[PDB]
Amino acid sequence: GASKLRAVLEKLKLSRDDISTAAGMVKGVVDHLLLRLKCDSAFRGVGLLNTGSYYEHVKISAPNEFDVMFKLEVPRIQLEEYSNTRAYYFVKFKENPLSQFLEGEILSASKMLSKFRKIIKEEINDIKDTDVIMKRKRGGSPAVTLLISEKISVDITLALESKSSWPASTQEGLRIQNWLSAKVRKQLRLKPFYLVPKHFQEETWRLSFSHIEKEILNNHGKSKTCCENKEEKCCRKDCLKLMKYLLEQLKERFKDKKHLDKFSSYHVKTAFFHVCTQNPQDSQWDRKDLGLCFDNCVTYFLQCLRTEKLENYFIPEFNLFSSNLIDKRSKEFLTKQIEYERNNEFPVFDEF
Ligand SMILES: Cn1cc(-c2cccc(CNC(=O)c3cc(Br)ccc3O)c2)cn1
Ligand SMILES: [Zn+2]
Repeated sequence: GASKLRAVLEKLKLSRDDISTAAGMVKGVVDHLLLRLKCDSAFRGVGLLNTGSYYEHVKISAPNEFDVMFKLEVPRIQLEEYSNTRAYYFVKFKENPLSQFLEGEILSASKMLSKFRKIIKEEINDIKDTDVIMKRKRGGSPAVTLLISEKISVDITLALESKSSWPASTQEGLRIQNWLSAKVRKQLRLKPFYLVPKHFQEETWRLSFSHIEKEILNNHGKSKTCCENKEEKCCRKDCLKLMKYLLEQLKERFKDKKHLDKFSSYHVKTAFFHVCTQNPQDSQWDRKDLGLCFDNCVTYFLQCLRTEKLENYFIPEFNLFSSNLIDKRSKEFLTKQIEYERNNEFPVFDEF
């Protein structure tokens, strides 16, 4: 019962891997921004999260949409959790580079994005290469969106980097011990964490774990040799892709109505990792069973909607589906749309 899903996955692979000029234009724009931000007072230590990560695609069906993160190290941060939210923080700290954005003791996000935008917006017109336009949008995080020629779109996010221990709200998160092992959990928690602005009180930051995500997905098996042959070839990644593509196509289909705007691939990745924890054996992700495995994910995700519970994978107490974050009517609307796709072997896939 995998025939149609395979074809979808094959189609999606061929537009990933198709020779494109997009990545090359993105790199020239980002490198110019970085060299101009580096010789500025507040952004001296700015750098790319990964080198060779100019081509990060949040939208797995939109290959001209890139999402790039610019990191910045903040030594000796003092975090203060906002209003018991477990996940949103004030940043405090004595003539650090970021002192020009203080508000008493508290790091201002909107001020830092103000100058970040203005610095970039200044270097954008200084670009003599190609057609680069930026655009003020109310999202605000993804902060600065650039458009390169017509099709290519780049979202640039600014993150603070901390090489200290992860904040306490994550202590019981990342419950990978029965799947990736307790020792990998240690190694991962020894990596730095990142803060991005919220998009409430205005100057809060939340944690970003996109780098931990990338790391799990590139080494995702209980078996160390998972996906290194076709001997133990598994379908975890393919299931994540179909979850992502399912929500994207639904968001696209119902973009006129307003009900799916609060959902993102972040809700889908989060539910997916919970199912990995629930099903830690590679045998439970055999590629022969692509159709069943996908169904597990779809089923679990729909359970989350109906109960209004989807705990953050890194922060156990933070409920992404709390009605204060996404109300009952929206979750009930997504629920019924997916139940319909599923009960009809997903017609949103045979259409592009
Ligand atoms: C798009 N969007 C995200 C948040 C958000 C809010 C509050 C706290 C967090 C913590 N991050 C994660 O759970 C996370 C999980 C995975 Br899988 C990969 C990366 C991640 O950053 C995120 C809000 N909108
Ligand atoms: Zn695998």
